[PDB]
Amino acid sequence: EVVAIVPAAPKAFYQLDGQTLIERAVDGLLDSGVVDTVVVAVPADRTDEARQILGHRAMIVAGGSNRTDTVNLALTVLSGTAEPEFVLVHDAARALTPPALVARVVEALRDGYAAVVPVLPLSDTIKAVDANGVVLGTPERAGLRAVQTPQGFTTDLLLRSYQRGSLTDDASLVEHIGGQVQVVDGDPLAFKITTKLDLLLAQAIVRG
Amino acid sequence: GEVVAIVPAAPKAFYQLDGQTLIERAVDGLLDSGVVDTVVVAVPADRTDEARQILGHRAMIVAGGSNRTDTVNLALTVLSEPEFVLVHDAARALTPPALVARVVEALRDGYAAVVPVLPLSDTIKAVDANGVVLGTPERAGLRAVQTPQGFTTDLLLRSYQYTDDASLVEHIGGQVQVVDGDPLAFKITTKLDLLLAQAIVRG
Repeated sequence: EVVAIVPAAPKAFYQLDGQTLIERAVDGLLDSGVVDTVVVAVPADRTDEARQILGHRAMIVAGGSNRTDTVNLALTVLSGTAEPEFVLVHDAARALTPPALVARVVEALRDGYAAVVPVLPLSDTIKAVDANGVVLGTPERAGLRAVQTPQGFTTDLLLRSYQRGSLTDDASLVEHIGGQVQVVDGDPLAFKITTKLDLLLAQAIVRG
Repeated sequence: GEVVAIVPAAPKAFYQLDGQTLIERAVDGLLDSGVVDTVVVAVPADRTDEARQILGHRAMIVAGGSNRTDTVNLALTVLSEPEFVLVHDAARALTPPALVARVVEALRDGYAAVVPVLPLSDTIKAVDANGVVLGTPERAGLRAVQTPQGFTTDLLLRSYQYTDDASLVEHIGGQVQVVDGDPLAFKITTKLDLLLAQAIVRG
């Protein structure tokens, strides 16, 4: 079984052509055809708005304060008895994420990979820079990748990952507990909608 | 001390973003900054004549070369007396004039090599040849570099003794300083950029 968690962490909840971004992300998930269930994971404060809108549709769980609290809590609920085989975690602001991408992630989990991110080559030269604005070096662009969501995991791994802490990107948790994570093509359409420019692009895209 | 700008473009240059080719937009942005005195556009020899018809008094045109670095030497070679040289990517047609002023300003403040740069929307990861994540260099202050990149001519010249100019300057030992870029300065490449470009240019 496959369950996606869309954590609410305002932005995810802003409007885009008659739908909040998080509604669209959730739909992009359901329509992938490979996702059985979406939990929306929201802090207490936003449980009313989350219910009116995403009213199942999806499971709602609420809520910690941090993003990681609400993912943790959601992890707690996906539980044991009805525990799914795989769990995706998807950024609500990646509202235009293509279903194929989604399926491409699930297919890799189905193929043994316990952890999987969608990834794109970098379009700009990348430099490492210090606090005083001085270039520290220019790492090789090949070798480096930009990563998107949804990120997919065997739920056992992601549970474990999260439990470790204390002591953003979910895969970096896995990476921290020494899990190995694998890569699949992303899609520019899956950009995080963060700015007016972002929005502008999102707008132009939906009504094309 | 004069400020010159080179636009190595040797088919992005001539692509017509609703009514103006990107080369003309790139050239205007450099001009509107108010601190660029000369622009040299390098294009393939086949297109040398046509690029003149487009740009007129705005840019002296020179013929290109095989790769990029190759032409830049040539473009460079032409002049043959500026103090600062900017190199700019014509694919960044919607660069704001301010960003260029910000680059020119840093040069006048002593820094011999300046580049505009931006924080990164997505998490960057290091990935090996098999698609296995090596790690997340979140602590390295990674940055997305833009153009125009600016140098003292003297420094840019020594450097020419892979499309990122500043790399050579770091390669001869020279230190490069950063200023803030601007997302408007993005590189128009993918179909999505084209759409982004349109949305903006006609907003």
